[PDB]
Amino acid sequence: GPHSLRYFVTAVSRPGLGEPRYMEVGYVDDTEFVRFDSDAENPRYEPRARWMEQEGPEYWERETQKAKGNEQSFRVDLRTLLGYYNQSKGGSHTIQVISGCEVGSDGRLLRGYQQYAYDGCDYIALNEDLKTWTAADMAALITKHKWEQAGEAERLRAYLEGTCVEWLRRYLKNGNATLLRTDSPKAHVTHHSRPEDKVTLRCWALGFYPADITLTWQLNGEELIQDMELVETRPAGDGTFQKWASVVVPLGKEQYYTCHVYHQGLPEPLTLRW
Amino acid sequence: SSIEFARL
Amino acid sequence: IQKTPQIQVYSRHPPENGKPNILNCYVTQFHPPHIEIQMLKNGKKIPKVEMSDMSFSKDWSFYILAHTEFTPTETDTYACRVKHDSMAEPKTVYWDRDM
Ligand SMILES: *[C@H]1O[C@H](CO)[C@@H](O)[C@H](O)[C@H]1NC(C)=O
Repeated sequence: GPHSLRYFVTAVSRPGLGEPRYMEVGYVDDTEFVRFDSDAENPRYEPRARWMEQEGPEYWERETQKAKGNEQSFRVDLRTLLGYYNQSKGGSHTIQVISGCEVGSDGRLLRGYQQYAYDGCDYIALNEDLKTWTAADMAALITKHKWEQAGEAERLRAYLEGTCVEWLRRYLKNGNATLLRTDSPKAHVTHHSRPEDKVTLRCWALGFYPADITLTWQLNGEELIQDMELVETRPAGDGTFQKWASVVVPLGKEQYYTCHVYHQGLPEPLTLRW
Repeated sequence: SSIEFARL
Repeated sequence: IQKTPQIQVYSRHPPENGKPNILNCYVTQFHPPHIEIQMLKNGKKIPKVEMSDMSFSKDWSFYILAHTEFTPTETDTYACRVKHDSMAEPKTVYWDRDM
């Protein structure tokens, strides 16, 4: 199916404590594969996935340079925004960026994205056409005027359609054993007593990959997505994920509720009861 | 590899 | 905008005394990004704690994972202590192996 390459970029200022902290974390799908943290003793662009061992030393040097270049240039962006917003020179502020592309099974570009945010709010973003920008406020409108004059969209489109897409293909190729694997969810149900003859039934899906999964509770064939409690799918520390969904049912009437787990690792969805 | 970001 | 962090503590495998496992502490939906996260074994700070899976959601709030290797016991208790500007007192969430 489709695959993606994403970079989450963060720059956080801290007046009185030195230069802004800068971070770059990269992912291929739901798998972290590279990272750069300017607060590390010796700030290097370092691999986060074992298959990234296939990249020569030149790759690491180049990326480490590009990253340090960004750490400096974002220091400049933080000061600039202070001016756009007429803000105090002594407060902490945050610039966030999500950058990357998405490709289908055949390896062609499906989507490209470049999104910035300031202090947790939409600032500017490249539209799906990869030609025009959308500014969230008057401050971003200034940036928009500059980027249009510099042909920034064009430069970003060449990157998305060429560079971004090409490394994504290379990453999937080198890390196929990892990225293209499918770990099947292991499910089970726990039971918990509640006040007034009611019990909480919890369905757990463990050790699955990729992250996308669906957990639904049923009663006589119908779903209960309405009175169902759950948690956003989460990482378990070894490259796999887990999730749980719960529903409150009448005591003694547990056997009438079944859990359904759908995942691309389950040729047939699981169905459990307590 | 991430793109070289442009100034705001 | 200031969002309070959600704190989830859980293990990779269903807990089984004497069997290697992994303890996770997923801290999510917070803002600003400055935050201190500490995993604890019987009130004592765990040293080898790896941070990972940092990212943001659609609304830009931060997500981060702290995890470490551990082997369960019928005595040991684990917790995750978090300090964040949106909270007066540091918050501690204990691992519930019966969840
Ligand atoms: C913000 O900066 C100062 C302090 O609030 C104020 O005098 C000024 O009018 C504000 N913004 C502008 C337009 O300079």
